Amino acid sequence: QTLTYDDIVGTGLANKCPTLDDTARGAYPIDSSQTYRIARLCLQPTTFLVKEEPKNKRQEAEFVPTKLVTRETTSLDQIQGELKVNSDGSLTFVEEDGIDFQPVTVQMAGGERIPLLFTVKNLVASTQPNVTSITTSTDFKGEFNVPSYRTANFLDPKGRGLASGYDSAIALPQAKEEELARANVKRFSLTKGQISLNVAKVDGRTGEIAGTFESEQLSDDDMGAHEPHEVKIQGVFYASIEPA
Amino acid sequence: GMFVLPFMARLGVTGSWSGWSITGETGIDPGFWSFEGVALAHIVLSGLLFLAACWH
Amino acid sequence: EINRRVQASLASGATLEEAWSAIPEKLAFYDYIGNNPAKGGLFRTGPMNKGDGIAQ
Amino acid sequence: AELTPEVLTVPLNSEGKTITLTEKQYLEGKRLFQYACASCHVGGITKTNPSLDLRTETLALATPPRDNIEGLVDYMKNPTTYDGEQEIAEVHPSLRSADIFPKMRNLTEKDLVAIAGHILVEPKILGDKWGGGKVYY
Amino acid sequence: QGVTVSFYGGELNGQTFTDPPTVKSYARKAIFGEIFEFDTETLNSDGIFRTSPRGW
Amino acid sequence: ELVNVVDEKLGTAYGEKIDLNNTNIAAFIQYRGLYPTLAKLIVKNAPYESVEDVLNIPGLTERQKQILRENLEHFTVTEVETALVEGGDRYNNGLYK
Ligand code: CLA
Ligand code: HEM
Ligand SMILES: CC1=C(/C=C/C(C)=C/C=C/C(C)=C/C=C/C=C(C)/C=C/C=C(C)/C=C/C2=C(C)CCCC2(C)C)C(C)(C)CCC1
Ligand SMILES: CC1=C(/C=C/C(C)=C/C=C/C(C)=C/C=C/C=C(C)/C=C/C=C(C)/C=C/C2=C(C)CCCC2(C)C)C(C)(C)CCC1
Ligand SMILES: CCCCCCCS[C@@H]1O[C@H](CO)[C@@H](O)[C@H](O)[C@H]1O
Ligand SMILES: CCCCCCCS[C@@H]1O[C@H](CO)[C@@H](O)[C@H](O)[C@H]1O
Ligand SMILES: CCCCCCCS[C@@H]1O[C@H](CO)[C@@H](O)[C@H](O)[C@H]1O
Ligand SMILES: CCCCCCCS[C@@H]1O[C@H](CO)[C@@H](O)[C@H](O)[C@H]1O
Repeated sequence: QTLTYDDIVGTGLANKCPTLDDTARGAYPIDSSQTYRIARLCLQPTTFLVKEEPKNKRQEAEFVPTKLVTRETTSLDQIQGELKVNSDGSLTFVEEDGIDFQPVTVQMAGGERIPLLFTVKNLVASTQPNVTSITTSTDFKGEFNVPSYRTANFLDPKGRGLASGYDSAIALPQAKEEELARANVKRFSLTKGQISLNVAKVDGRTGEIAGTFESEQLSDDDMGAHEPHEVKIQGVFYASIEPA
Repeated sequence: GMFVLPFMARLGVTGSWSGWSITGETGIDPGFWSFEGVALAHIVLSGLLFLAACWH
Repeated sequence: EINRRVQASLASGATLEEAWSAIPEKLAFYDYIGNNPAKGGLFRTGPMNKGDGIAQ
Repeated sequence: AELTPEVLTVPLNSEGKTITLTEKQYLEGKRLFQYACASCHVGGITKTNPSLDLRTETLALATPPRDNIEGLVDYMKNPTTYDGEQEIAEVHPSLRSADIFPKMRNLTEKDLVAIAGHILVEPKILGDKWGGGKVYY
Repeated sequence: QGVTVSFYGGELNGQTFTDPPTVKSYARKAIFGEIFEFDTETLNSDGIFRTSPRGW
Repeated sequence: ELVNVVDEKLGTAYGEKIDLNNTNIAAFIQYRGLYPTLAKLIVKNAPYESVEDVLNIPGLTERQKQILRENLEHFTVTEVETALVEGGDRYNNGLYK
């Protein structure tokens, strides 16, 4: 009747967001009096693209395909937060909590590995004005925080770190330190990402929405040791709306 | 300074198992007959010929 | 020996700058672990200058 | 060095009254501490919550103060969080929760005093090693 | 702890450093004893101690 | 240029007192009555423009308010440091005994 953990375990389904069937083309009424919230937000990436970095800036850099090497470990889920109604009828989702990040490594043609913290941490996303009902026309656009892929305790292979670790290349006791400044002095990245959620299906009765998303964010900079890359993530999403 | 790469490319071997092609494409699938597969085949051939030499 | 000389200079009325400036370069250089023969490695080849550098 | 009466003299209460433990009470304290407490509190640390240790200074700053026999005996009957705000008998071994922590079922008032005495005497012997963890091993 | 470093004698005679990374940098050198300036470029020195002819 | 922000933080009041905006929660154990109840509330309602603003946490009892007042001298505030507050590090900074 209804799937259990043991039906699902090891199939790959646990990394998939819930779907809605083709008859779910309704509209979910919004009431300016009542406060709303997203009870569950899920994001399932289906493609990862990395912007190439050519030697010459005269020709435009394109986003290219990558291969996922870290397996079915990529989806964000159990995300919740307030869904506010704004004076102009627009809606604002303010992300509070949930499984809102996954470390992800993709591999470019020729082998170069691109680790990233796929995330919507601190997401604040808004609709168009005058949304009396969320429909297959509604969309959310917003910005989120991308903190360092490694947190401050992380130690490099020579035991150097930010909130822990050596502060020099100890294997080279008398080397000049200037050339090694960037590797020796760890730095914690915090940058902005951008995301659009295109609502494609709505179940007006249950308060459930689904569609596609596209996000853009920087990859891992390995605590300031190298320049990050621009990543574009596409996939499907699911959300349940509730009165708060 | 590539010497044998052009000869592979001349007759249709243009891709790598690592996903690049010499025409600049990404995400292509060359099948077995990538630059690497060609290299592998020649190494195995070399070994088989070596053994055949011994017999003869 | 460095400390003995510095203390003697201070006792004789020199400033701290004058006391340390009276220490021969060569004596200070012996008081450095880079010149200790028990700091090398079996396959760390060549002159001591090749490690820490040519002292200036 | 010896385990003297002076070593075995510890604060009984918050007022300043002391009690002198016997060598037998010391032995019993160690035995009973091992029996009921050591699985988590070995060496004066706390395995399941390393933030809180059994150092006398830490106990003194607990609410209510636990750097004396009375405080410790009371803790073993009705354990609280460090600020005294919550009663934690349901997740910490005590006489009050002897039903769910069965090793507490056969601990007498005498036994509690012995354990309390162990906790107070041990740092007087081992110093910073008590509650120190692996750094001091 | 507001650690500072002042130099007496040598190149840095009379100078005081208060910048914590600078002070720390000098403290790292001080574990080796007296502090020297080295030419690390002429021999492409690698910063790793070698033994002397006494050791060899 | 390149600076370790955590080391620099040690040269501020963060290195001297409990910083209500940055310091890991286990530091509240140093003083009577602060841990775990008040410590949780303090971290949850951070950051604070001043130390006194800790008294504005909604729902405090009068005893709790008095404990806070008695401890203000042991508190400070500095700018939020991303490296100290990310990763849930205020609740568990990877240090045990
Ligand atoms: C007593 C012997 C001896 C000693 C103590 C020295 C000492 C020194 N030499 Mg001189 N030298 C020697 C003889 C020696 N030399 C000989 C015979 C030659 C002609 C080859 C040279 C030519 C020479 C040159 C060209 C240079 C030196 C240099 C140096 C300095 C650096 C040494 C170094 O890096 O070693 C490195 C030592 C090793 C890497 C260890 C060798 C270990 C071997 C390989 C072990 C072999 C294992 C064996 C195969 C196992 C067998 C197993 C089997 C039985 C089962 C040092 C002052 C350098 C210097 O600074 O010049 C100014 C330099 O450039 N030497
Ligand atoms: C009868 C034996 C025990 C005694 C006498 C004892 C004693 C104590 C004392 C005195 C404290 C407070 C420390 C302080 O204020 O600094 C404490 C805290 C604690 N103990 Fe025990 N303990 C015993 C058994 C155990 C066991 C078996 C466990 C593990 C299952 C345990 C886990 C803890 C934890 C997690 C805390 C911190 C509790 C909190 O504040 O939330 N204890 N214990
Ligand atoms: C150093 C160098 C280099 C290199 C080189 C090389 C890499 C080489 C090689 C080479 C080679 C690699 C060669 C070879 C060879 C060979 C041979 C010559 C052989 C043979 C043989 C034989 C004789 C056999 C026999 C037999 C057998 C085994 C079996 C049975 C039969 C018979 C009898 C037939 C270069 C120039 C870069 C530059 C500079 C430096
Ligand atoms: C069809 C085909 C192809 C091709 C192929 C080829 C080219 C092949 C070959 C081949 C070969 C090339 C083979 C072989 C061989 C051999 C052998 C089989 C052998 C052997 C041997 C032996 C058995 C010996 C022995 C001995 C020794 C070792 C020593 C001393 C003694 C004696 C004499 C006993 C390709 C891929 C293009 C593709 C499609 C399909
Ligand atoms: C005969 C065995 C051939 C060995 C196969 C090596 C893997 S293939 C190898 O992959 C690298 C990283 O992905 C690329 O940089 C490189 O261009 C490619 O040749
Ligand atoms: C000695 C190792 C043998 C490796 C065999 C791997 C074949 S791989 C196989 O090759 C076919 C024909 O080239 C392609 O059509 C197909 O895309 C590819 O997956
Ligand atoms: C003797 C061991 C040689 C193993 C041969 C494995 C290479 S097989 C090769 O793999 C590529 C991706 O990696 C595919 O694009 C291609 O279809 C397939 O033929
Ligand atoms: C504590 C009585 C309040 C009624 C709530 C249900 C019983 S709570 C009670 O808590 C005790 C620890 O104090 C345990 O001994 C006992 O096993 C547990 O069920």
